[PDB]
Amino acid sequence: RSRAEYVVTKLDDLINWARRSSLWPMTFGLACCAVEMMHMAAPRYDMDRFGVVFRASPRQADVMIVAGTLTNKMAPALRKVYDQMPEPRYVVSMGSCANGGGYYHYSYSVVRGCDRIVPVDIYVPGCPPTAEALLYGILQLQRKIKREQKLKIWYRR
Amino acid sequence: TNMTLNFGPQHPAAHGVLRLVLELSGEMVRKCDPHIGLLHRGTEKLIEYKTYLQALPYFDRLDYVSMMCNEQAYSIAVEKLLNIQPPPRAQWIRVLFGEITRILNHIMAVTTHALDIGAMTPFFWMFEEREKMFEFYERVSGARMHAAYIRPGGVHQDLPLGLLDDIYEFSKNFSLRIDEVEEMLTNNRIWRNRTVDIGVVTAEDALNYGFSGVMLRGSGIQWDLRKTQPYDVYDQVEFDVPIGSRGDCYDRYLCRVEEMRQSLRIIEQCLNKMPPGEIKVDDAKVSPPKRAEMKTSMESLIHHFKLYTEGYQVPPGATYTAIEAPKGEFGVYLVSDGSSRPYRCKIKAPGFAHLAGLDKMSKGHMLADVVAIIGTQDIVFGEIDR
Amino acid sequence: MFFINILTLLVPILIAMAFLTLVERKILGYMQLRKGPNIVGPYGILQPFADAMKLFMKEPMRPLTSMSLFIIAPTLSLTLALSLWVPLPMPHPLINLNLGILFILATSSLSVYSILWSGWASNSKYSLFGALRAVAQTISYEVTMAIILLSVLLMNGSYSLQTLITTQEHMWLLLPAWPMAMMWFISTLAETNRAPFDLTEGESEGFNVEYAAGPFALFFMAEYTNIILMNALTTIIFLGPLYYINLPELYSTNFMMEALLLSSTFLWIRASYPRFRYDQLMHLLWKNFLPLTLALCMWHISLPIFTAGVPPYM
Amino acid sequence: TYKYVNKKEVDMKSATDNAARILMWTELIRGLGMTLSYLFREPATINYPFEKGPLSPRFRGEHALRRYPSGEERCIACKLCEAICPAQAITIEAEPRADGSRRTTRYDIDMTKCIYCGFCQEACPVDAIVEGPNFEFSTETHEELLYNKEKLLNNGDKWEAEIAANIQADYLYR
Amino acid sequence: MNLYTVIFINILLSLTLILVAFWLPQRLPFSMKFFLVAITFLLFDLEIALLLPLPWAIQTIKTSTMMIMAFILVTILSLGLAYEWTQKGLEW
Amino acid sequence: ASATRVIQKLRNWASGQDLQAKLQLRYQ
Amino acid sequence: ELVEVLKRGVQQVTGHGGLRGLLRVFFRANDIRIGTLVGEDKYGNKYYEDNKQFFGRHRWVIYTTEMNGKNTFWDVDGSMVPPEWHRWLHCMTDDP
Amino acid sequence: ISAFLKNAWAKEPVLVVSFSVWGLAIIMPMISPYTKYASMINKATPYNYPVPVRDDGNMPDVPSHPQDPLGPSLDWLKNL
Amino acid sequence: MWFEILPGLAIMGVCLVIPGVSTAYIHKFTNGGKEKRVARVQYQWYLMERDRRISGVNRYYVSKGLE
Ligand SMILES: CCCCCCCCCCCCCCCCCC(=O)OC[C@H](COP(=O)(O)OCCN)OC(=O)CCCCCCCCCCCCCCCCC
Ligand SMILES: COC1=C(OC)C(=O)C(CC=C(C)C)=C(C)C1=O
Ligand code: SF4
Ligand code: SF4
Repeated sequence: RSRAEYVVTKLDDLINWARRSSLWPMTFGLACCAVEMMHMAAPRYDMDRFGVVFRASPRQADVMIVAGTLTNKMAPALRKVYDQMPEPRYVVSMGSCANGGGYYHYSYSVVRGCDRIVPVDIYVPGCPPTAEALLYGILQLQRKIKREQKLKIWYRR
Repeated sequence: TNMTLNFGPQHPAAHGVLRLVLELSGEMVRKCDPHIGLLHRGTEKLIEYKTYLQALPYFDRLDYVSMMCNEQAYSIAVEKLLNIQPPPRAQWIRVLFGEITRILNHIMAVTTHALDIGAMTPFFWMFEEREKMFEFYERVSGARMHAAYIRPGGVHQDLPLGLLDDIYEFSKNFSLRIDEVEEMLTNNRIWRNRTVDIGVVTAEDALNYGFSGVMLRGSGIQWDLRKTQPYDVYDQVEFDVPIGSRGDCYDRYLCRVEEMRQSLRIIEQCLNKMPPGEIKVDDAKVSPPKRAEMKTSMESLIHHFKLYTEGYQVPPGATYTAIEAPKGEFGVYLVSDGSSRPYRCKIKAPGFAHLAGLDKMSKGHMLADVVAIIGTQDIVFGEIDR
Repeated sequence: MFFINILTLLVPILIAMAFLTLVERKILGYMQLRKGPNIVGPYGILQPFADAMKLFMKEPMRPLTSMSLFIIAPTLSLTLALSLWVPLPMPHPLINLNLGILFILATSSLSVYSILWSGWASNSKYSLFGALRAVAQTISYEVTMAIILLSVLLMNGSYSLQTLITTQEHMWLLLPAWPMAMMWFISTLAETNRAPFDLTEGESEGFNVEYAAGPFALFFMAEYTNIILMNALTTIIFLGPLYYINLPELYSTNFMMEALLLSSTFLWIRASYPRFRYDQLMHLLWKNFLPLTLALCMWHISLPIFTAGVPPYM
Repeated sequence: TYKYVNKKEVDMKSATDNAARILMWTELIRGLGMTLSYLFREPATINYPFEKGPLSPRFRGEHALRRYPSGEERCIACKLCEAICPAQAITIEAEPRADGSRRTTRYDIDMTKCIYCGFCQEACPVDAIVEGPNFEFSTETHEELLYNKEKLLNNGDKWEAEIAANIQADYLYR
Repeated sequence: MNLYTVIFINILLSLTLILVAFWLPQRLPFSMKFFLVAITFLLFDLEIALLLPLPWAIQTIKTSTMMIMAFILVTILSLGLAYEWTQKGLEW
Repeated sequence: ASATRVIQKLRNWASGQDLQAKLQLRYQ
Repeated sequence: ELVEVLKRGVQQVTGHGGLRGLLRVFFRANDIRIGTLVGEDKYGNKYYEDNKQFFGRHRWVIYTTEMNGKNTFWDVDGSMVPPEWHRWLHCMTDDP
Repeated sequence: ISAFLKNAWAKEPVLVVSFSVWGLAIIMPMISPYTKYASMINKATPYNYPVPVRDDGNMPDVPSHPQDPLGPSLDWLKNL
Repeated sequence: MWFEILPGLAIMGVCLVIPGVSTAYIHKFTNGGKEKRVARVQYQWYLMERDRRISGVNRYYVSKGLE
């Protein structure tokens, strides 16, 4: 076919497939939910298998997984690093301590959620959110990206 | 300020929250002033507003690599204040999962140490073994980590019917897995260099800065709170403390690999000699009544209702009880009024003392040396920040 | 034709360059008890193309930095690495140069700048510290790297890489000169900043710190192409593939096999060893290797003369 | 009982042995052999969507409110599940239903606040609130994670068959 | 020329990639050791340059003088190195 | 497992001990 | 030895119906293996268990297209498996 | 002195080998049955045309066909 | 098992032999069926160009005893 709209969709898809197949994460590793992510990186549940690299610096990172309490002192940093990533960037909040406030919600030093400091795309629930659950959450980010249609909106704009 | 740089909190090195300001004349470190509190969360103040049983989950989060061993310290502390002691089977359990937890911590400390050094294959090799252990936790507690299994009066629920057998198959083999790591790092012509003679700590200085852990044991001081002041039934087992000489990053490492080995000796015994019995004190006053009992007996419902809604009501007093958590001496100073909710609960973290030593250890050292020393202290910022 | 012969010798290498990352993310995987990337495409074959597209699409953020010593640096890195494949003598080379090995030594030397330029361009402390150390070991290793070749040449008779195919018609130059092969292999590991000798851009995030998207990719591509090229130079200079003038491809077939195995070896080295300290690294070259190389250099000016084996020029 | 982890003549045989170790990197080659060995071992990873990591009956996972087989919801609003929740997650307000029975008008578990301790599972006398097996409930928006009575009751109806099997397996232990 | 053709394709391929990249997504000198190393490097480089003619010089009729010369050069530089290893040099 | 008796021997020779006895694949 | 290894690979490829059938399994899972079919649930799903494989991979479910009309052939989701068969897949209960 | 060489061969086993080679290369040339050949074998290799001299007379130079038995020979090179 | 690292390698190998076979047949086809002569020293060029001047306008064309 040639009517551009079709052509555009196909192109977008390719773009989405590339970003969704290779997501390079970065793990601030606040707290413990970091241990449950290292497990994902580990052999039972290989993250790489999916195209997620075990480690990445902020410049080269597609997704930031905030694992653990985002305390008030670390809150300015989180932002900095979120602000130091590329134009196509995403945030997967991991842990009840970062989805909301968790066991430490009413504390004076804990931000009640990272979505008060960084926009969050997928919220993975559980105190130590199971590694399979993170993997489920990373896979749902992949379905979120697949649906994104950036060029078709350009074309229809 | 010698081009002072701040070690990154996000940095892959570190446990995620270490802003180590370091003034460095080129590649030499002149002074390290670690900053802390990037993970302060209020754990000590929050506990004052919670009942004894609802503050147990906080202890698992204080240093969560060592999930349970930490609980045992609060357990012991609350049991002392009540002058109640757990039933015989529960004691062995706590030593069984106490040790399994030590392995879990050492697999974390040795393999994460290497990842910062640059060796990445040991981590994947042993994280698979870790994984298998987590499954023990899950099939005993319900949670992979953050179990809440060791409660103030014993364990929560007896082991599933079949766990012991599997904690055997694993133990029967884990050794080879430690052996492998060895063939990759103990004698690597290169591990030794980056680790040997780095962060040597004298014996007198280690006691002075309150190191109290492998860090002391590595310098040759013989102190294992598990042999000196036995807690639970760690007295009935027989193990050898792995003391070290020429204390340095390499020697202490060897010590941590040796306690992984000695813990398999303690686990074996616990499987060989765990008694038939109950896993929680029979005082409905301290331990919650069995669900069949609370659903058929009035005194049990009343005791279930009051225990869950109000609490233990510990007698007024204060105690400092210290165990030998994998990192080092983990102690809870729990001051308590007669109320069901504690008054103070300073958690002594093996780690607040160790970090402080970073300055006196990493002197005239290169940027890479600092990375090696943070590893040889097994710093989990949860315990330090509390 | 010559143009076609430029596509071949380039594309083919670029496509192979992409498949090395994949065979790195799988060989490291199984060594670490994990499948590696197999879900995108069949057995992960489409995996290298996928992140290439993700990398180019993501924003090439220009830091609040030079704008040339920033864009010249990846262009130079890819240009020199792909360029050094021009004179390589697989069967018969594309551009046969009488002083070929000096071309390879000189072109490699120029890549140290890209590291220096990228580090200055970033204008952040992590980048400058990393670049200065990185430049130091690269040129430090160049000094033994060059002397090791001079020992070889004196037993080959010329600087042209094509001569070694005639020098190694009876035996690999590993048998003789094995002591230097090892020292060429370790130096090849340093100059490609691979693991045992990969202090720059370590878990400490040097000259990629500020580099993301397209610039990241170009060096990136460069490193991996180099990873191959240097391994290929080991597979011509020391492991001489059998050459039959009647059928030229068994030379390239064995060149293919030896290059892949030695390329596999630095992948295997990476997973197997912790990274050396910055001074540990220079301690090796200036203390452990340079005295060995300079002395064995003299032995290779003496072996020819008193064994009446002075090599035939040409 | 203590042990010395690292507590410690020069003969040609010995030295020549030691010099060869430094010169030809003998121990380094030993390390390479170990990794080559595993390369040949079967990888331990699982196809995550197709094959799932095993979780036994006590796995806490995601909260659900059960109902009696007849169809009357089990909760009778004693509200001690609220009392023992460590995170203050469960909010319960109740009023006598017209039937005259006691039921919860609003039961809200804030899952982002919840730290999945499993005490609520423990505390309930009628065992109305249970830790359900599902762990995959990741949500695009924060509001979805907050759960009211209707989501939990719906969660309870969906997973009741497995929840009943899980409680069946572990109740003797409790 | 033949080489030029190849090289300009080489630059073109790289310039094409950087462009695509940009167009598609629409102070302490403490280590004088550092400097020291680098001084050594050229002294060694320059030395290499003196050794670089040795392949042509092998065929020199003299031979005796060749080796006598080459051995002296390698030995005197190595002694330079030696003295780098006697004081606090090359010990960064 | 499924060593085939030759990959296993390369495995045993390279490792220097018997992995067959202590395998990474847990079985019934 | 390896020839029997090769015959096992051939049977796995022939096992998934025709060339097109294995291509379908190949693309969505990236793993080809043959197992007895324990059950097919009413939402389109097929479950297979092999005793020989290690504990992590001996039970697998091959998801089906449009199990609630969602075009699920490519966007496979963990939640698609029904609650009854969830515990069998996670090894919570041995019984199918 | 034995120790100066037995520990220096156990530890520091590079400089020992390094020096040893330095010397062995400084000796073999002096003592060898072939060293002389190098200056000959390379001398003989004919690169520049050999210009012929006028035959004034009474000369041992190979006249006519170079194959004449007179003159220099490289049978030493042959069967070397 | 490890069976799978081979796919990727195959595509590397195949992409490292092409170049060596390609350069060595685009020479034997752009030089009249004969290896491309290697002019390393002035004399090899001379004979190479002398030959050009000998016949046709290309060196591969080689006039024989029958000329
Ligand atoms: C008549 C005879 C005349 C000739 C006489 C010859 C005498 C016998 C030969 C003598 C020299 C033999 C060895 C030469 C190479 C080794 C030189 C050396 O000493 O290595 C340096 C270093 C030493 O280790 P270290 O403990 O740091 O130093 C101790 C002393 N300070 O070692 C290292 O740190 C190595 C670090 C390596 C990191 C990567 C390891 C990769 C291993 C696998 C690849 C091995 C090479 C493969 C080559 C394939 C073919 C090219
Ligand atoms: C526990 O502390 C932590 C680290 O050091 C030990 C990490 O390296 C990392 C980084 C690890 C990964 C998964 C990239 C994390 C997440 C962390 O929190
Ligand atoms: S959520 Fe549970 S696990 Fe994740 S950080 Fe907060 S407490 Fe630790
Ligand atoms: S405890 Fe069980 S019953 Fe009582 S309120 Fe909480 S949920 Fe409803």
